[PDB]
Amino acid sequence: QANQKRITTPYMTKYERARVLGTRALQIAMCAPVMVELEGETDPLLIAMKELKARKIPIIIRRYLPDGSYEDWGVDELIISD
Amino acid sequence: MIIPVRCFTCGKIVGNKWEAYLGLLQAEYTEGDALDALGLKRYCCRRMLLAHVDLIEKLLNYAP
Amino acid sequence: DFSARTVITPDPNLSIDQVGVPRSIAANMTFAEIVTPFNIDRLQELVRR
Amino acid sequence: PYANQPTVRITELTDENVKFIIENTDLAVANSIRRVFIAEVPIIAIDWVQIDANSSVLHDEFIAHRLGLIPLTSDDIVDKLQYSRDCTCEEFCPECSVEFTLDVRCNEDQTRHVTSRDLISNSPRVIPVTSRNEQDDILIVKLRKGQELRLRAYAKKGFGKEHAKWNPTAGVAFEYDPDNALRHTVYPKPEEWPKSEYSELDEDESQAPYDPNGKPERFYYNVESCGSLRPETIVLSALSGLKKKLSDLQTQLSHEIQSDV
Amino acid sequence: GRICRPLLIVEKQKLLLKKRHIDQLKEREYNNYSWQDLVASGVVEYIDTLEEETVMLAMTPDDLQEKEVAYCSTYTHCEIHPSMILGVCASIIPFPDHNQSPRNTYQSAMGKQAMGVYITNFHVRMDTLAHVLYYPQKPLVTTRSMEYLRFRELPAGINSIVAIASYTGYNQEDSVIMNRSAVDRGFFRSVFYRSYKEQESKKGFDQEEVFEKPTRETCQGMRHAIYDKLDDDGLIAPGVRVSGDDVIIGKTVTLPRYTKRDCSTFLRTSETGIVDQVMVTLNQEGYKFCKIRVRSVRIPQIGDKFASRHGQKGTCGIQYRQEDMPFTCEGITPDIIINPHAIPSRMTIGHLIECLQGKVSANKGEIGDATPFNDAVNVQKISNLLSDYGYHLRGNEVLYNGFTGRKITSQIFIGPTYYQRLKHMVDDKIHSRARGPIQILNRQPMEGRSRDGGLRFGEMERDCQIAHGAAQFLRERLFEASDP
Amino acid sequence: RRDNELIGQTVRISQGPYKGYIGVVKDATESTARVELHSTCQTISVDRQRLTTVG
Amino acid sequence: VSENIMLGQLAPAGTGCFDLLLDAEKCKY
Amino acid sequence: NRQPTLHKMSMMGHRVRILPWSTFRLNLSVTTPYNADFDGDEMNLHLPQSLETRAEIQELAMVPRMIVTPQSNRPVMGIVQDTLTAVRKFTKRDVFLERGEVMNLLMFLSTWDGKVPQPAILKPRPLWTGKQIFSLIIPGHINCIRTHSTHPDDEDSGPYKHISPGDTKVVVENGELIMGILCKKSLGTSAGSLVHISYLEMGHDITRLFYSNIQTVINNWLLIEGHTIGIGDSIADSKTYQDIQNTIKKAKQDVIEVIEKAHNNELEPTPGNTLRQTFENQVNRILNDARDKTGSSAQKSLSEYNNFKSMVVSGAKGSKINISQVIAVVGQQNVEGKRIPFGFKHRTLPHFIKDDYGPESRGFVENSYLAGLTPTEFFFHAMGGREGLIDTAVKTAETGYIQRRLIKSMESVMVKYDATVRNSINQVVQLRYGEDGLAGESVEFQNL
Amino acid sequence: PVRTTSNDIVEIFTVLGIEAVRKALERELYHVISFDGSYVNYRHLALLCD
Amino acid sequence: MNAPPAFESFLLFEGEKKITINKDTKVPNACLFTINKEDHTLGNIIKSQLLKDPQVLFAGYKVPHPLEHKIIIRVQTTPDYSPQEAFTNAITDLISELSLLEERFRVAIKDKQEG
Amino acid sequence: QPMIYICGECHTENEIKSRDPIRCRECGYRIMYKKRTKRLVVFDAR
Ligand SMILES: [Zn+2]
Ligand SMILES: [Zn+2]
Ligand SMILES: [Zn+2]
Repeated sequence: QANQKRITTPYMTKYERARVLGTRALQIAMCAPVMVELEGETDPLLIAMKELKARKIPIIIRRYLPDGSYEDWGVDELIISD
Repeated sequence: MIIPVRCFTCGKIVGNKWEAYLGLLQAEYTEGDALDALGLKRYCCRRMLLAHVDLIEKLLNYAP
Repeated sequence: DFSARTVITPDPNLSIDQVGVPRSIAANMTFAEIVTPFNIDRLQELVRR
Repeated sequence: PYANQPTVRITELTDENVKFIIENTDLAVANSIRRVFIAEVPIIAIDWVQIDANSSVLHDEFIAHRLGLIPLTSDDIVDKLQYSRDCTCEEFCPECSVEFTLDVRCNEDQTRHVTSRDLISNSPRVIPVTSRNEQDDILIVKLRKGQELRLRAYAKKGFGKEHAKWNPTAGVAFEYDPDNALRHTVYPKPEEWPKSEYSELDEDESQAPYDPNGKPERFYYNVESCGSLRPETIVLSALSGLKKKLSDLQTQLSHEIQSDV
Repeated sequence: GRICRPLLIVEKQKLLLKKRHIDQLKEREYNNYSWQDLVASGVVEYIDTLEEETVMLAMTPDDLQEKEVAYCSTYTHCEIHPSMILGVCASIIPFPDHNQSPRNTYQSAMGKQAMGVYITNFHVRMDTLAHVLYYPQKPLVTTRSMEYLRFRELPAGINSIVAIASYTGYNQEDSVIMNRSAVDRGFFRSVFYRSYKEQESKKGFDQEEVFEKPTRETCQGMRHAIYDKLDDDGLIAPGVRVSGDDVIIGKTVTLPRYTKRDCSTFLRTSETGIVDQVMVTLNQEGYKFCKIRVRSVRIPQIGDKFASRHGQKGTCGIQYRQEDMPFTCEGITPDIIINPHAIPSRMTIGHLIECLQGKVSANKGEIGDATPFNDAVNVQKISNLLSDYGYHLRGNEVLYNGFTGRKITSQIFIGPTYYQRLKHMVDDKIHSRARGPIQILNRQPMEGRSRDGGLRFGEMERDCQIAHGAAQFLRERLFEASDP
Repeated sequence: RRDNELIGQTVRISQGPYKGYIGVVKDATESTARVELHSTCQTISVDRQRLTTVG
Repeated sequence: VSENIMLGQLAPAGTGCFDLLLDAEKCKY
Repeated sequence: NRQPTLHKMSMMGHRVRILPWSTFRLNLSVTTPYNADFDGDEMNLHLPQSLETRAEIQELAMVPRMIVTPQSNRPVMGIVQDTLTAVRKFTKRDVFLERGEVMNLLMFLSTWDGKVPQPAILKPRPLWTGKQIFSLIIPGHINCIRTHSTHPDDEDSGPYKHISPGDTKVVVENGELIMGILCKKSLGTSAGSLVHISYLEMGHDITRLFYSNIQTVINNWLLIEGHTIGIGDSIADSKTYQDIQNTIKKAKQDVIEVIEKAHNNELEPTPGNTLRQTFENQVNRILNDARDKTGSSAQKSLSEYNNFKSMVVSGAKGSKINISQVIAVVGQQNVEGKRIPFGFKHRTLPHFIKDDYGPESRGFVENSYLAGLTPTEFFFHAMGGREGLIDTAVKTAETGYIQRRLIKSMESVMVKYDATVRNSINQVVQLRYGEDGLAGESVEFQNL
Repeated sequence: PVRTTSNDIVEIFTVLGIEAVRKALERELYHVISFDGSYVNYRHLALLCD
Repeated sequence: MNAPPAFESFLLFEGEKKITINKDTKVPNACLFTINKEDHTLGNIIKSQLLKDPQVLFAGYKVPHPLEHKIIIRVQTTPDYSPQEAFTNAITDLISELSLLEERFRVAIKDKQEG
Repeated sequence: QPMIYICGECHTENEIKSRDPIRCRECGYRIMYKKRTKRLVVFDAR
């Protein structure tokens, strides 16, 4: 699929947000590098959540289409609503 | 099966009132007058003496 | 696994998102928490406990 | 920005109950005093039993729990004894406990009433209320020919918050504002309600007029004692207990103010 | 198999049960004049359902008198008492004609689950499950039928000073607040008796079982539990404290940890009882047979179910001490506090009238007659009788907040009501599991608390998580937490 | 850290809040033991220093 | 979803209707 | 979770709070989604063992995020029994709090900036009003308009529409309860309530706090006010009883007249109905009118202090019908939508004559639950109750089988990434979900 | 011939067709759910009928 | 199974402080006194005694949960005064009031017994 | 081995050993009860 013309919604779905926080929390729990500041954050959930609010999560969401194609949308390109 | 020691509500001793209560009833006293003579004014203690069933007396009919 | 069941009770002192779990059920059920330099201390104390 | 100057007027004093009135004090102080009479007044009661033999129709826990509820004379002994938690002895020493004993066996054909009279204590000052030299003796259990009950109990010092057996009161009739002048209650049909014993109104009236500048004063009390502590000793021990709690709290407070720096 | 019932025969317009009969029936223990002699006198007749179609009944003798408008004027039979249409569990209900019918049905189903003294000889019977109440009491508000049901002799409840009010909100949605101080004085306290049976089988010389204190050096299937409580004979002695996972019967079977394996009987989990007695005898096959009755005192706590005689069921929401509970002008704190929201929807007016008649009976020194159909007792007469003892005629009473002492603006309704404790306790229902045993056919968790089984994540739950879109949770529950 | 000598013995708690409560040690450890209180139906963990064996 | 559930696989529902990939262009601690 | 799991809210995410006793303690507002009462109900608890699942539940199934349901675009959890009866008696116009009581209530507010509001009455004594504290309970600057259960229809037309005498016409402006009495219509599970608007304007966390605040504060005030129920609330003056007895005596006389007409062939059938059906319809009409007239008379006799009225007005539990049955008259008992049938040979019971279509013979319970039912009325009432138990015990199988059939037929149908709705076969069922591509949570009723 | 309808969805499908039975089915479901005063979002009834 | 010990309501556990003072950041001159192993018996008397001090703008108490045995007391004062000082004076005032009430009760008892 | 059991009616401490038939040597009753243990069984009066 041509990345110049992505027809999916520009907002991040509640499910995409759930899986992003979950996988990123797992990564942080496995001693992965952190992108943002950690003033008083240790619980991987709170760290992944602050990273989402900061928009500094290094994950790409591969939205599969029914036809078989896919669109790779990065966490920085999507608009967080909640 | 035996008369409690204290009244569940207030805490007044009633364990020493059962035998006296029966001793008054056999003396042709009414249950109300008997409860008044024992000093049970609150309906909670009167509940304890008027609603009790001496089941232990039947348990002693069985050999030990 | 990692489930439980018991009778419920009202508790107006808890938020709508809170649940009062007894200490027995909480003691028998566990959660596999990964070790990190941020929790190595707490998890250590809990292991020795 | 200071305390009040309360007064007292006792209207009845007996060996069973005391009726007094407190004026010029806040409702909080009067209620806390009422709560202390039931939950924070130390008293002696059985808290440890060792059944050596029990052939009766009542199981052991039934007898132990019964024995705990027996009131013991604790007028001058409770101030001298100490709590087992703070005592530096072990087992059950004479400074933190009072040993009791019971040894009864029904040899005759007639039913033997095991009463509180059979509870033999090592201290003559701490004895069952009914045994104090009318009132009959408390009934522990009835025995049939051939049955036995033998144990060795220990009494301890405690208060109502730990267990109701440590409650020296048999009812605390706390009342304030008999005539509903403050309108704290709203009787939908005031004519249908009876008059309190402390009410001062004509029968043609139902309740006193509303008083906007009124405050709760003239709290009435009726402390009926179980028998362990004299009715007056409960009040004195209560005020002393609440004053000790506030003194200790003030100490911990000063320790926290100072610990700041 | 023809179900029938007795009825009083009726002449032209009068009954045949004259006063000379009641006179002879009063001296029934002296002149031996019983029901048989009453039937033989042609005064009572057994009428079946098929004969009732051809019979014209009269509910009471009042219907036989001359009225301004004659309804029937040709009666042929009369009912002894209309309350006899009720059964056993429904006859115990006071004022059942004042409650919604479903409620009376739910009570008839709860009366069978209420604790008490199921039989007088309970110390000799070694039943597998038995609940005995410490202080049973006869109901202050009773029906005249209980005298025949022997409920006075074997009651199943305690008269409680209940207050219908909202106190802190811990009694909402069919819940109740109990007095911790009352509970400390033995209010609704009970004991749970459980009997464990076992026998040694001598089926053949190949392998034979025997009761004997097991030993680590010779026994094969010995759990991590200690067997020191067991006597030499393997059986345990009375008066010993036994907890869950402990052994009470030491049985070993000879092998074909050598030449013998441990076949001991352990206690159910979460019991923590004391052995009441132990018995040893011989079964039909002449083999040794033992029964062990464990005793466990059950103190009423949060979660235990309580119910009155009107379908007002609920669990103890919280236990407040006597200092924290409300009180009247006099030191009368309510033993139980129920939420008034359970009264309007269910319309259990009998609960309110019982609570009234109990207050009158306790202050008057009698036992309230709550016979269902009795025109001689209504709410007005009970109200008038209550006003004579210095109480509000409608049962209400001024209460004082136990936390601040301030009066409560709304005069609360309070009085004695006969409540019942149900065998459905929380200790027998609490369950948890975390990596426990599994079945053999499928490597999935077991079924039941007795087997440390897991909870069932049924299809309806799968559907719910599908709606949430929670694929990871649904996967962890159906694959990683069940049978990976 | 498993004191097999203490396990199964009857002990009397000589200090702390549970003073006076006797019980059987279900599980022992170098520091704290699990005593099955005879009086109540609750197993508690108590420092071995407070415990005192009976008989 | 019933098939993937029977196989214990991530059902194509909600959080299962897409896949996540790591971004090497942003992994710059 | 709680079984049977009917809707998606029957499995919500909760935060753990460890406490001593052995019961699962729940908030009272979260008991409505589960349809759970504390009469011994049991509810399961599943603990996720992974951070992914933990975050997933924390973002998809938590209680705050599940307040509003797409089933009917309205909140499923709302205020409950005590907090709803007390909030009704708290927001009234005649509720005044002193400085001590106010400080006691404000202490139970988590969303409080610590500034005490200037009381609505500064002299002769400083007094705050219930609405003045509820204004602090309400978060943000939401705006709402509702109507109390007792709001008359002839008020929004005539004068005083904006200054209600009965304190109806709830009006919240800038997050302040300007006026109105709150009830189920303003705080319950209805659409457009203060909760629904709180979940729409404010987030879910803010609504969570709004729920907790209402429960805590109102229960702590109810601790002062108090609520009860007794015989005094079920009794009516002698005048009301006389009006009820006269109404029933007239209804029974009219039915006797209808019976005399049909017995003398002076009654004609209605178009599309049989003579018997016409007679039964007329009788049922007479009895229903008597029940409604007596019920209205009982409702008019209740005082403002009556607790039954206090339950029905706030809608916490019960309805006017229940009051009518407890005070005035229970009514006619119906079996299969019809009166008590002739179980015996042309008779309902052997105590009645043959061919007696009167009210007492066919099951008219002319007595109230307080006055006590007669033996026949009790048996007939037992019939009326048993039909409800049978239905409640039989519908569970048929409805559960229907729920299963509906799920298995639509379990794979989902909204794909191209906004269209497709099944497992990739076939298209709807080009856009609901023909508009919108979720059922954020939508709400409006007016064109 | 415009407003005359029926509750028998079989006759509707046999006389008017599949889009007509689609609408008739939605009207019947809405009538069943709204008779007791309840309400369900149209997107659910539509998803079922489709 | 889970019945908490009765002594757990009044005895302080090893290492747990009886009172903790936390400065409130929402408004100035405010503090929160978290007292452990206490109930409404002290919270109400201290609240009432604090309300009588005109230099105290706010005085309230609450129990976070009835099962817990802790209490939180909030005190707000004028800038020239201090909440710790108010809580200290309030305790001192209650002590003086109870001391006085005790002496007047002993006197009343003596007068009643002697008649 | 040394079991001073009790009889249902005759209540005699016959020393019934293992590998024997349960039978009261004094009256022949077949049902036997054990005697209360010698362990120190305490009870908190609460
Ligand atoms: Zn009493
Ligand atoms: Zn000592
Ligand atoms: Zn023998």
